[PDB]
Amino acid sequence: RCYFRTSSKYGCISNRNLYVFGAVWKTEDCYQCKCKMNAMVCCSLVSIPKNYDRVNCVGLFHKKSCSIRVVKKTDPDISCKVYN
Repeated sequence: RCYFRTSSKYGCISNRNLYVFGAVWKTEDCYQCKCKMNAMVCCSLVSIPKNYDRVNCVGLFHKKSCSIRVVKKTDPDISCKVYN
């Protein structure tokens, strides 16, 4: 999901920081933001796995990839089938 905040004349001001128009960056909470002429747009990078066997599988969150990988509880090296 995405969030918006109107941009300034010189760029996107986000808490004491100024981002130039065209800047793209990832936040500490796994959002990707872009400073556009109209506003700053930040969208969540973490997709929530929708349909899987939550009895024998568990989602593993990886901070660097901003992802949830569904793996077997008995063997986290084996990924589980996830339906869209």
